[PDB]
Amino acid sequence: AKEDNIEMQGTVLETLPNTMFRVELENGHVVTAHISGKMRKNYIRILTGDKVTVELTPYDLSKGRIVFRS
Amino acid sequence: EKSKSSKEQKKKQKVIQVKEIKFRPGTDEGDYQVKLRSLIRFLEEGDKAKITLRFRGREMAHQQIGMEVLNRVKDDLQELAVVESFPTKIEGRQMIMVLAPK
RNA sequence: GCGGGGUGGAGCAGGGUAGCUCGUCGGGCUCAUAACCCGAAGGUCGUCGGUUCAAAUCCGGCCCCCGC
RNA sequence: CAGGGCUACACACGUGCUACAAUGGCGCAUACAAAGAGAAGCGACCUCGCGAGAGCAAGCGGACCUCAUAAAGUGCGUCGUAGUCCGGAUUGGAGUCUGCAACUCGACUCCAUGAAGUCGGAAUCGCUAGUAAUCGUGGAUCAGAAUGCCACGGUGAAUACGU
RNA sequence: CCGCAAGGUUAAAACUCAAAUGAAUUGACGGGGGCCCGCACAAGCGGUGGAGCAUGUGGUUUAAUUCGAUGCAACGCGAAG
RNA sequence: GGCCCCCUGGACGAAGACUGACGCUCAGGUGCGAAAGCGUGGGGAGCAAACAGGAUUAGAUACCCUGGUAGUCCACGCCGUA
RNA sequence: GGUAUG
Ligand SMILES: NC(=O)OC[C@@H](O)C[C@H](NC(=O)[C@H]1NCCC[C@H]1O)C(=O)N[C@@H](Cc1c[nH]cn1)C(=O)N[C@H](C(=O)O)[C@H](O)c1c[nH]c(Cl)n1
Ligand SMILES: [K+]
Ligand SMILES: [K+]
Ligand SMILES: [K+]
Ligand SMILES: [K+]
Ligand SMILES: [Mg+2]
Ligand SMILES: [Mg+2]
Ligand SMILES: [Mg+2]
Ligand SMILES: [Mg+2]
Ligand SMILES: [Mg+2]
Ligand SMILES: [Mg+2]
Repeated sequence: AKEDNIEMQGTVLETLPNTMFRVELENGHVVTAHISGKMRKNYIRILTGDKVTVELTPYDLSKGRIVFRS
Repeated sequence: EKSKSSKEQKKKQKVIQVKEIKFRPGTDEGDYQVKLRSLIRFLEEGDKAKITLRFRGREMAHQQIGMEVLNRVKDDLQELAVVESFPTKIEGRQMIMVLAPK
């Protein structure tokens, strides 16, 4: 019933305070992503250079949620 | 004998020690500049510098981030320094460039 | 042009009689990491000989190489 | 379902076993245990084989029969400090047995081979007495396959001022 | 306003937070103090760490090297084959 | 915070005698006010910010060591805070 | 006896 997200791969270009990250996506746009709750709870660390899946919203293409780290 | 004194005057020859600034893969501009300053001093005051980068846990998987830091130091300390050693492999978790007074 | 020196990867000690520092790898210690601790591998020592009982050593050549 | 893998091997570590010898190895002779298992099982004597074993075949559901000579010991002989008459890894050849089947991947025997190892850096483990140490013995799993595990005796110490 | 100066004195607000704070209670912790115990140390005796081999694990390899156990309290552990 | 002298403020007790509410508090005001600090001039043994050298360390702009300037002392003025 | 850091 909720509106759908846009999943997209990207590389973490820098880490920011409190589990915030710059992530350059496939399309080349740099979004300020934040960690998912599930990844926070399960303690999956994210680092500069890590390849991440990012859920984006059409409401804002400068922001995302990192849902997976590969 | 006060002979000794001869050494005291001999000992007014000199001595170089190597001083070790440890960088980490993601140190920030502020602290880079602090540590960069430390090295300028070290070097200008006639000393060597074992610059070490020290990957920690998974960071060892993006060694190329590290190498860029070292390469930035080399490129800043350019007119003050020559680069005795650079590293290529990441023995242990370290990368231990040694710079010397130009 | 004139010199210095070429010594484990690193650089530096060392008339015969090759270490030391840091790499390099592994181990120990710790709940863990750095620190700390132990072990091993790395040279034949610029090269070429002469010459010395001795060749890093002595003496020269040469390769030099940068300083200049 | 068959075949393969769990047995891989530049390498790092845990727990073991066997050593480096003479307080020993080898030869010959000769003392002293405890505890346990057994029916498609334990299998004697006897015959054969260098031996692993094979054949024949009693007995025993066991304080009866069988596994089943304890070994270290003691005595005498030899070796004489050597990489050895130490060590027994590895490899070749030849076998035995279990199992439809031992190529990958068994155990054991025979002949040959005879590696590293000469008491182990930093560091680190166990133990206060029938203990540690050392010496054999048995059992469970199990067709076969222990240096592991679980039990059993033999010989049998040292040291503890102290916190 | 005061001061040569250093500064002092008088003294807000936007904003942001849902706390900040006091005393005491129970723990835990201290390179605080005091009293004890255990082969904890010390005293010993024998080992491990070196060697070869057995065995488990990591790693690496592989078509697969089945899964599980991971400081003490995984690693001759589940697996007594 | 040695001892001595000179000058000087307060407190307290004993008995009285005396004055007769003359009291209490106090915005503003005025003065005093550790140490550091400031100005001017002296002084300077010891100590010691800064600083210099020696160590330590991953680093050591520290703690530690050897030195050491302002200052600490005096006069006068300022500062007016703990 | 004193080193830091999660
Ligand atoms: N430097 C760095 O980055 O790290 C090193 C530092 O951690 C060493 C450590 N230092 C200390 O405690 C300081 N305590 C204060 C006096 C000075 C110093 O001593 C220390 O271990 N000290 C030792 C002496 C020492 C210095 N370097 C190597 N060893 C020491 O004995 N410290 C004493 C203690 O820990 O009780 C004590 O502080 C002391 C006595 N005398 C001195 Cl100096 N220090
Ligand atoms: K003001
Ligand atoms: K407010
Ligand atoms: K009044
Ligand atoms: K002074
Ligand atoms: Mg009053
Ligand atoms: Mg003053
Ligand atoms: Mg003055
Ligand atoms: Mg002083
Ligand atoms: Mg001082
Ligand atoms: Mg105040």
